[PDB]
Amino acid sequence: LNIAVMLGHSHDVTERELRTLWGPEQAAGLPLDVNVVALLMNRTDPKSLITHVCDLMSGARIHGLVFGDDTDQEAVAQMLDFISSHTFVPILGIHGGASMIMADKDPTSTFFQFGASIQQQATVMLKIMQDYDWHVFSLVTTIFPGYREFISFVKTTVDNSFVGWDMQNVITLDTSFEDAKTQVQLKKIHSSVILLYCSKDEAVLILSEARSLGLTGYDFFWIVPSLVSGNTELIPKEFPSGLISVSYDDWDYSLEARVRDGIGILTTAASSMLEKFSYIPEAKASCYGQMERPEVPMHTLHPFMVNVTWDGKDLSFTEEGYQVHPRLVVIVLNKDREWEKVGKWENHTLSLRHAVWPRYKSF
Amino acid sequence: GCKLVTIGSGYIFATQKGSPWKRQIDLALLQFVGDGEMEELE
Amino acid sequence: TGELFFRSGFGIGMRKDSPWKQNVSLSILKSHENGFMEDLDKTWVRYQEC
Amino acid sequence: SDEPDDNHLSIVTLEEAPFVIVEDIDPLTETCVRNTVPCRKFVKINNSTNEGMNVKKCCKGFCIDILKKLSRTVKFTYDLYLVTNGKHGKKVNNVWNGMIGEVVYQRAVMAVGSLTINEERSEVVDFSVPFVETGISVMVS
Amino acid sequence: HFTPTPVSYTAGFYRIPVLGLTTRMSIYSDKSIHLSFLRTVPPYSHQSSVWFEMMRVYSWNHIILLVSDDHEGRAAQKRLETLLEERESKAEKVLQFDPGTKNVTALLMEAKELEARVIILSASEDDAATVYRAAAMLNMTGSGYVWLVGEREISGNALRYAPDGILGLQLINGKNESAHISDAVGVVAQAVHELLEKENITDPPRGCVGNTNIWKTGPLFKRVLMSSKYADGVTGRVEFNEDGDRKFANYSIMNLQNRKLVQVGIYNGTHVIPNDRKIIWPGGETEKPRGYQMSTRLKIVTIHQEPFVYVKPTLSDGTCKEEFTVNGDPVKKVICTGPNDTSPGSPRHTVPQCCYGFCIDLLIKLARTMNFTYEVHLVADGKFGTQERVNNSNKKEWNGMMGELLSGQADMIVAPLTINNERAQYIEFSKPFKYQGLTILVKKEIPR
Repeated sequence: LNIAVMLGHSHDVTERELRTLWGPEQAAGLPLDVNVVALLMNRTDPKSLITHVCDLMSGARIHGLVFGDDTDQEAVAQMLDFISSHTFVPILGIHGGASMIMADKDPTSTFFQFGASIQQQATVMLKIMQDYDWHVFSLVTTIFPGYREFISFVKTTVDNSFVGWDMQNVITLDTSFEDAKTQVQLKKIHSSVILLYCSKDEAVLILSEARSLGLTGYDFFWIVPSLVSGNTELIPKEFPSGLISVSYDDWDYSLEARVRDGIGILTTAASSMLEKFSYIPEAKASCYGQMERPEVPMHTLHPFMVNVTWDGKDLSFTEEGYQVHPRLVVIVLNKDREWEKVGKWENHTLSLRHAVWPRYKSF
Repeated sequence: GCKLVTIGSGYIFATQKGSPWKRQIDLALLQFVGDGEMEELE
Repeated sequence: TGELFFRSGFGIGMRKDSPWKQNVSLSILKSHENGFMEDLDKTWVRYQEC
Repeated sequence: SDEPDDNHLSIVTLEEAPFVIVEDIDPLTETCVRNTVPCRKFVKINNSTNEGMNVKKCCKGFCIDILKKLSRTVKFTYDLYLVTNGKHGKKVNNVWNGMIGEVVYQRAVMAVGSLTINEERSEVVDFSVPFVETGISVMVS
Repeated sequence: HFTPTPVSYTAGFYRIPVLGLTTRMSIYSDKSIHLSFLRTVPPYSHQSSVWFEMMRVYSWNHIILLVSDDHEGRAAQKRLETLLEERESKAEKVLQFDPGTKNVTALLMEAKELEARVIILSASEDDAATVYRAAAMLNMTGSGYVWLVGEREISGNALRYAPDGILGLQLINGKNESAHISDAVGVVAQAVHELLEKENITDPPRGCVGNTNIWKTGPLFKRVLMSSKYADGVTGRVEFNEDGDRKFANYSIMNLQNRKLVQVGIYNGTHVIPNDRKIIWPGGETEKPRGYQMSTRLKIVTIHQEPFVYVKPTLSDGTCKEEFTVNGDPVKKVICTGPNDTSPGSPRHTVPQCCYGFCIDLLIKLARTMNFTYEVHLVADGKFGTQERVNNSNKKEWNGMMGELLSGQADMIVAPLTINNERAQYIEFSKPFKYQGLTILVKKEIPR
């Protein structure tokens, strides 16, 4: 009935109104009168959240939520908890800080995001190590909150493999600005493929150190996921050829294509509502009162977001809200340090690449 | 010459505490018997 | 034909927190030393030929 | 300027052919033979002066190849000497000699030998896996 | 349910450090999502470490763990399993719950099956109170049934249905929050005067409008707060863990006696001070009990291998016959419960079947020399069982006899098992019988 949209300043608003009109005239012609309110911003700001969110909750109790920003702050998707729990309105995170999945989805969270699904990150990273037979590792993470998770993923999913991956240990840099202890721990790298799980500025630091360590040689290889790439629009200087990331970027997609896809996901969830109910639990009224309780007596979309299919693409979601058939655009930096299309994972989560083994090519 | 015959054709009659080395030594011996390097010494 | 391939011993399935590895293995030492191994060699092993 | 290290394993065994075969120091422009470890015997001076001079002598055999394998797998340091008082173990009012005397009184903290894992010896000393099959045989012409 | 999430995370947009004063909800202790939130009062999972001190005073090896499945509960499980496997101490069971379990009685009958009577509790109040009913209901409370209790269950009706003599915990200076005010203002004031000694002190943003950038000195706030020491606190030394929870905050261990808590245990953080008020263990006397009580009843499953186990049928009585050896000696025979159709996907009918062989002679020798009874079964698989993958193509699990011991179904394998290194990594052999190896059946060729 109502979908709210807050974006980064990008492709414009009347463009999104035309996208909504084209999605409405496309297919699944909606006995629910779906009406969408969209805006373009640039803020990571909670008063903007209070103004926009509470004024749209005052206005006709808007039921759908789409968020593709031009941002990078990971905790914004974690701060969507109070929208998911103080409105109980389902949330869609496509780009920006809403894309950055570090919020392990709570039973009070109503999160469904097009962002970089973590378990699928680990499995796709291992299948990247499969498909060019790079069995010899070196593992460097840091102790950002949530990387011990990835340490557990690497340990279990190698130990659950009969492949027998050649393991060099997870070299966790403790704090930033050590600059002598980091070089001691990074002279411990004695293999070819170096797997990084860090931030962006720490990646600047580690590449500046490893260009002195001789580890950025171009028989070494560097497969660093969307924690460091993020915006492909931002190409900083010290990031050479052969940097390999896994991200749900609009190279293979556009903004409005994913807009129409996610609105279709919401309308199949609403059609499953109209199957299993004939009424809808409305959104809340105000941010400033708690009238009776938070009793969800009409049972919002978490069983209804289970089964979603569109146009030959299963846009259904798992129990923790991650994509059952994911997109997973695998993007490799080249000589010109350009984020280019290499791999896909849309067909039974199988790789779709260029068979180009050599990528570190004298940047 | 080996006219000196022992007991039968191989018929054999009569058929530190608290060290943490014991697991290491015994799993190592499982590896060597599983690899047959004792047979190489043989 | 052939030698004994993978020369191991025939042991007993015992959990790690089982406290009775001790006196059972002492009885195993008694079975080797007092020929109870040889007693099962008599009573079940060594009967038949062709 | 300590840096404590506890890796040195006093392994004092018998001369047991071909498990332990002890050669002397070869004058081959050094003291380095391809399969040997120096082992400090206690070479006693006289019968009245029983001062056992720790004479390094070359050492080979099964068990020394096994200790080389354990320096390649368990990867520690192993201290080789030879047994003079008793051979394996003697209940001299249960005052053990030989291998068991060096184990119980912790002279040889580790002891390998061609040691028969006896039930009486398992009462006193723990043992590893059997690594060579044995038992009692009879040699005749 | 108004434990303070929202002020903390609305401060957690731009990575601003917040000190929870008296919070014990270890959800907030999770650094992965709760970014910059540290506490003057440590939660209950730190208390998990305290129970290990009970171990070193009261010499336990068999452990009953009861966890309502919570992020708090699973994080406490992680701390427990780490501190177990660092000292190689091994728990028996971790039974799992939700907050709201009332049909605990099946899991209670599972809990009746152990040597251990050491009961470690982590759930809500009414969970505890109904369990103090159902287990007492089982009978299951007698001297040895020691209730190791988190402090949430030392509130409400969990108080009002528990028996007496129960070891509970109290954090010293948990409620007098004026001492927490004095300590926290001293800590934060000298932390600010550590901040002002640093460089590049970024300006705090006024607006929550237009300020599109996280704090830079956020991690410098963290480096101030983690590295600052405050020995002169009212509660003791205000010095933190690597969780931002205080080290060596004073502990006490209490005992409901006529439902009146009685001081026994005192800790600085680690130093054992038992009070002169004695521990009447929560059933019978002040004697330190034993979670060690054998049954001499050994669950054996036997592999269908002749001559080791000749598997023949019984009589029409369900009983074995009266036969003899070649020596005219009546065979030691075992009635063995096992399937008829010993194939997967078949109607398997547990029938008494006669068993014959080496290991029966061995077990009756051990019955005479060792005084045990033996509970003998046949294998439904007819197989040893290896690590193979279950679906989702990663689940490496021991099958067969290995799967039967590692599930608690079988307690003994009395069978000619070859010594395997990987099996010894899970299930450790005794001294072996026969030093043998694989041989090869080759056909006898016919004469010319």
